[PDB]
Amino acid sequence: VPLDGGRFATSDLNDLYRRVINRNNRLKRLLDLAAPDIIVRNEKRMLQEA
Amino acid sequence: MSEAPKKRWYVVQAFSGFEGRVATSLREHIKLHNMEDLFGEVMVPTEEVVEIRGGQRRKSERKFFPGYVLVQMVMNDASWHLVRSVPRVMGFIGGTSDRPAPISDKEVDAIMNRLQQVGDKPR
Amino acid sequence: ETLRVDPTNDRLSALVEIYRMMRPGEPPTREAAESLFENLFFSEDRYDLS
DNA sequence: GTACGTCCGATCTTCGGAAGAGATTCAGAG
DNA sequence: CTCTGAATCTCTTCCGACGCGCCGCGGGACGTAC
RNA sequence: UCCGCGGCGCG
Repeated sequence: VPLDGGRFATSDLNDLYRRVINRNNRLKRLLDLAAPDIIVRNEKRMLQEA
Repeated sequence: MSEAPKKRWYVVQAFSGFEGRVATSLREHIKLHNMEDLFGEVMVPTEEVVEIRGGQRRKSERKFFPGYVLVQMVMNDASWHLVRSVPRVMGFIGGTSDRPAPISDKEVDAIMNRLQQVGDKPR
Repeated sequence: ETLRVDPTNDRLSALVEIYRMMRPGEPPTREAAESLFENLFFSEDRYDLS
């Protein structure tokens, strides 16, 4: 929903979904580069928490 | 030091956009605390793909993996406290909390021979 | 009996226990424990009674 | 002074009331 | 001494009226170009 | 522009 002015009144669902899909994108972009196992494990845990 | 181990790179995370700032802060902490033997070098991966058009021009700096820096420190308590003391840095990324987890030597070789080819198509 | 239940027997043991209790999950150090304890109830900056 | 891309470190104080799950314990017997 | 074992203590969750009327603030920070 | 938060008030 847009509010009075040049800004937008966003809902929490948009922010949560954006965070989740960004985390998934980073997950995808790290796997193909043979990233260190510790870092991929940590970011997998952080995606799980998200 | 007291032994002859490989002070291999260790994973430390920072806040995005401050990786160079965190590296400089660590370097100046090492300089002022006068404890330089326990530490080696701070290295952050980066890559350079140059494009002559498309908005951003003549340079494009990215990271192999963001929000993580590598430290040449060694297992002890003084260095652990020193790294914890720097701002904008949370706990280590390893196994158990008190003692972090190192990186495999072969995979360290993989990361370093990936790093040595960054100087491809120079000039 | 309050002292009898207590397993600590030295100032170092008490400092280690309080350091581990205040912030769990970190290697305890006697200097670190002393610094943490002195900064909790005996420092003008973070503690000040009116 | 004004668009714009990326992001997400100062560590919480003051209620019963019940219901339920899990850790503890000592009670007692073989 | 040792094994069950039923009872007890401790830790975690969900719950706490229902219709209005009025007013004010709301993604903020933060560096990075331009 | 229809949403959220907070505050005050009436039954």
